[PDB]
Amino acid sequence: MNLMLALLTNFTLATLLVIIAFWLPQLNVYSEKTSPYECGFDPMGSARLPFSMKFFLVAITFLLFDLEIALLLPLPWASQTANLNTMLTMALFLIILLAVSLAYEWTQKGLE
Amino acid sequence: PFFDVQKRLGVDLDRWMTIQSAEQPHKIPSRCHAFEKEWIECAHGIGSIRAEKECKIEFEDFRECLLRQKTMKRLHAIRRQREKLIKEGKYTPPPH
Amino acid sequence: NPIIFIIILLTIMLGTIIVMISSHWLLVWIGFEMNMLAIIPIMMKNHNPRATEASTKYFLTQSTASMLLMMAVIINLMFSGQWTVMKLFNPMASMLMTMALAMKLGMAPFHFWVPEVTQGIPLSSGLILLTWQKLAPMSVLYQIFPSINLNLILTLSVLSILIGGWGGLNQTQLRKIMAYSSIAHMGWMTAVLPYNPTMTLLNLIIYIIMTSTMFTMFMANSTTTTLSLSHTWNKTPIMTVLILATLLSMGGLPPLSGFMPKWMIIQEMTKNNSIILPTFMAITALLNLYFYMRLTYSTTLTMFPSTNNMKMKWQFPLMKKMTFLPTMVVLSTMMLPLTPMLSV
Amino acid sequence: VELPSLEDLKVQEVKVSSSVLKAAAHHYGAQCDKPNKEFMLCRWEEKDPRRCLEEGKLVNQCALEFFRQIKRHCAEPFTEYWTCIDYSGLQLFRRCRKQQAQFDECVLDKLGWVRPDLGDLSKVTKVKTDRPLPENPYHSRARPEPNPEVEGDLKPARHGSRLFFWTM
Amino acid sequence: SMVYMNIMMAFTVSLVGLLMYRSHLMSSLLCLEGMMLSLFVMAALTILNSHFTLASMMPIILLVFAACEAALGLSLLVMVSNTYGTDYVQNLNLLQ
Amino acid sequence: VAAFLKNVWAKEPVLVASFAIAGLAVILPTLSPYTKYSLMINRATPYNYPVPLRDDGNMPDVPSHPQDPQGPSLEWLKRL
Amino acid sequence: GRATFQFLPDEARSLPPPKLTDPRLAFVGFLGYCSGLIDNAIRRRPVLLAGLHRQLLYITSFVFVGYYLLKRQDYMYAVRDHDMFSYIKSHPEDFPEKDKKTYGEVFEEFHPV
Amino acid sequence: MMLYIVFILSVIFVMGFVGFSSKPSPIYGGLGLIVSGGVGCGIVLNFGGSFLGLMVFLIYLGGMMVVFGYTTAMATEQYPEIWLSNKAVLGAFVTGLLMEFFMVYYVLKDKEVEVVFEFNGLGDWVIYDTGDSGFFSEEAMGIAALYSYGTWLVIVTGWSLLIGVVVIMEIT
Repeated sequence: MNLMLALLTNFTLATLLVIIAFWLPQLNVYSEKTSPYECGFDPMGSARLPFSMKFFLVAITFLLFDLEIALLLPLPWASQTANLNTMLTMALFLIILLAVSLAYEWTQKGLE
Repeated sequence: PFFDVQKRLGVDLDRWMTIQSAEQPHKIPSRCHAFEKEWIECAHGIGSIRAEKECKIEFEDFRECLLRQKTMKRLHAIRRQREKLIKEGKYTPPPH
Repeated sequence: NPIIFIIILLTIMLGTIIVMISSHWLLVWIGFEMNMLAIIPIMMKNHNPRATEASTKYFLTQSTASMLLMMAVIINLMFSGQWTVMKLFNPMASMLMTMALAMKLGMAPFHFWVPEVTQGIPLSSGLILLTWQKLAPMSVLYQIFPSINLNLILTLSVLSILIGGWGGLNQTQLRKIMAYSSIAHMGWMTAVLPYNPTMTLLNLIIYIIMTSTMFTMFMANSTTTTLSLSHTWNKTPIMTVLILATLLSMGGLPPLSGFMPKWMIIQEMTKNNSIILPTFMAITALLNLYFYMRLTYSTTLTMFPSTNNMKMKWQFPLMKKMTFLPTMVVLSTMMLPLTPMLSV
Repeated sequence: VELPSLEDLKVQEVKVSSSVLKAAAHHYGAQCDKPNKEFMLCRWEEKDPRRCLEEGKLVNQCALEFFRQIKRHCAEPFTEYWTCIDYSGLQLFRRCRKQQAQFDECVLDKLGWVRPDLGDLSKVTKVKTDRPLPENPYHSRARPEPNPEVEGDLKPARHGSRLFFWTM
Repeated sequence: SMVYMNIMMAFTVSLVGLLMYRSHLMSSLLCLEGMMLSLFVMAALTILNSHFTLASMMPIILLVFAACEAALGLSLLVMVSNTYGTDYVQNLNLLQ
Repeated sequence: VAAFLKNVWAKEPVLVASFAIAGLAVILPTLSPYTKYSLMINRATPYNYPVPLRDDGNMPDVPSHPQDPQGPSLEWLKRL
Repeated sequence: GRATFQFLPDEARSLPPPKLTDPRLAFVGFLGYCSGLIDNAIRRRPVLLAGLHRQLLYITSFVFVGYYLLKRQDYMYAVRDHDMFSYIKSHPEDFPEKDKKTYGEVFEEFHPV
Repeated sequence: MMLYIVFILSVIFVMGFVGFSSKPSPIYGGLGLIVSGGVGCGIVLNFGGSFLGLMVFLIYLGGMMVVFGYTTAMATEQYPEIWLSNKAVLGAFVTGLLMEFFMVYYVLKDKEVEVVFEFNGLGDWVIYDTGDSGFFSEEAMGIAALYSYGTWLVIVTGWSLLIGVVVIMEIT
């Protein structure tokens, strides 16, 4: 019954050492000038987070290449099998079905 | 409308993965495999409108094979048959 | 762009075949899943900010209407485990079935799927493609048919024409006037479906024909009812006579062939000692005609062709399969002793 | 349901471990072949393992004598054979492949057995007509009766389409 | 058992008031992807104890569309913020 | 066209190496007789248990003793 | 009702067939004869006796298709009555023989004005 | 350690949804799913099928939950907040929180109360209910994933994804 006590040790040792660094030896009530400083090594950034198109298409493209490796995942389990002409010719289909989805998108990527 | 192309020309588009007792790739059946094969034997040429009120025996046990509804109730009531008499004797059985 | 416009358009009707060619609830899930995937580009083509704010009102309405269907499958997976498309073995499943699928065909509840999409899509050209999505779930209610509660399928259908009727007398935009009376013609066919589920398809094949020929007439310039005035004396006066004939046919008047369904569909609705049910609906589609009269009072009486602009040139659009539509959508009432023995 | 008594239980049970059972295990099944293969027909060909309790003891009683023979004749190479294979992890057969012939130096010769290399565990056999063939299976209750058919003769419409007026 | 009531109570993460409302539409598309795993799990508990041996390929295929579905829906939700910068479901222009 | 397989391999020899491995992979299972032994090995690996049969008239083959010369030829693997 | 997914099955051989000079087949294509005249009238022809090659092949279309359509219409009524008469032939308990009684038995209302 | 380790997981999973089903400011919405996705995988990693549970980390929690957080920066980038620090969040949190206990409260804590709420009891060890054991093939759940019989299945789902890119290769 240790799997599950193989990790709750590892996380309670993890959260131990962070509160004996963030808490305990810390408490900065003295001068501790938390004024307007601490702005990540800069000043006031009156602009918000702007949209960037070339950094959105990288999210979606990965997601559609990520799905059909899970279809491709039980290939070693598809070895010790029955009829295997089917098993070979269907396994080669998905990879080409992944490969064409490159070549259409490959004619327009952009500065990724 | 239900064209049923796959009855004309003999490919199985799906069909295999439809009922609980069809193929079993290395022949490991289900928990109620004995009642599927028995119940489908009932209504084959029957047109299913008289099957709802005639067969009615091979379907009901099969519903009760799968959920174990009254088997769990006959078991649960034995926890109230005894087990108010925890202190009134009859351990039954002694270990082991 | 041109070749990939076919492959998107080809797979729309390939999505709906698997809905019909199936013995398995998993495949009918895939069937009109990918239709909801392959309609979204056709909404877009010219990229106008109403269209993007219309397909997204289209989208999630057909995501949930998808999603409750898979909930209805997994309930009667637990009960007897058969996955053939047949009666659903559980009244808690079939109730969740029919009024989930009532969003894709949209009935009288699940309301504004129909006007809020079809209005203001700059692609008014077609959007005849909203006849497949009326055709896929009707092919699902042909099998599920002997397992319903008989009250819900009528209460969505008695409300259908009573509220699809009233909704459009307050309109000018003739896409909405086509979007309305498209719930009404979904009211006549599912009021009948428990009683002899064929002689439902008779109403549907008529409905594809008469609606498809309405949009092809509209593809000269026509946007609004005031624009429907200014083409009698300008474009072609034979267009005004044609646009009269189909509307008066689609109202159900017995010299034409939109009276072909009702005349036959009451032969089935009574013969089942149900008389107060058709007498309500038959008198209800009467103010479904006051769309069409008061629309025909625009174009066929020379109502103010002003702002002198001459079209001294000919017309070259593609009016494909138009010469044979108002010759089977008007003149067929004598020639159908049995259309309901071919389709049966 | 009805069950047999507390008697027809409590037989002489083989109390050995897992590796010493898997020690010989190969010479075992391929040379008894009368009580056990017929016991499969007593379980597969007819179900309900409450009827079939005789041959459950026929496979067990002969297995009691299989180990009783190997103790008297040759147990000195046997005990060291399942010693090394019990040095665990998956119980491989390629580790003690060297020491396998020192066990089988005389099992082919002293008491005279054979090595069933790969012909075992396949090749479906027959036994003999032993019990009466269990027809009328577990219930096999009723069919029930079907709907009778029509062949008749195909003559056309009686007076034509009979819909409202519609002569022809 | 009670392992099905929880979770059938957890199917009510649709709840339709919070399936399109209120604003920050990303909060509504959230429970559309989170309505899965109330179908992916509720199927997986039923195929697995009752040894069907074949229908357990269906929970694998249940993710593959709903991922591709929601990815499409997330493409358009950039397009509502590409024109504005804020999603804000109380945007409405095309009446009904 | 015979220069095209030498004047793109001076510019991008990256996808050329991919097609060279994409090809000569579909082609070979139609060629060597090592395949269909890949289905012959994979057929005679017993997972389940061999249930027996019954004598009734026939008696085709394979009596009660398994080590008799009774069954088919799967013993070419030990010689392999 | 068996032998599924045919346009018209094999067993429709013993039906008449519906031979020509029937007024429906004259009417099918008469509307097509009207339709080809419309086909000119849409486009500002301005003939109304235009190109005959467009004004022909409408006549050929409807008549061929409408003939090949009507072979199953007469089949479907022929298979309709064929199954009814068999169920009439079996089960005589659902089909009694009524008694023949003349007008010497009935005393009807009698309501004069 | 108890017999009730499955039932004690699922209540967390029910409370995982009520975390993000109300209105938490969509960066703590990620902290409603990853909590529930692991706890939900804690249920599925029983019963035998471990391959089917471990994929829910890789393809759902590994794939979609990055992109769902790779947005909420390029859009919806207003000044963030936390849930429960407002009045509209806490008013809906408690509403199902009682019924998350109240459904448990009388389903079986009474003896049998009375007819309708006692058909399904809590426990006991019949939750798994899989005895007896099996064979050395697989779990199984193991010999289930097939490039055998299903070919019409894969030829759609392969081809349905191939148009998935071409729909998104446009508008954006």
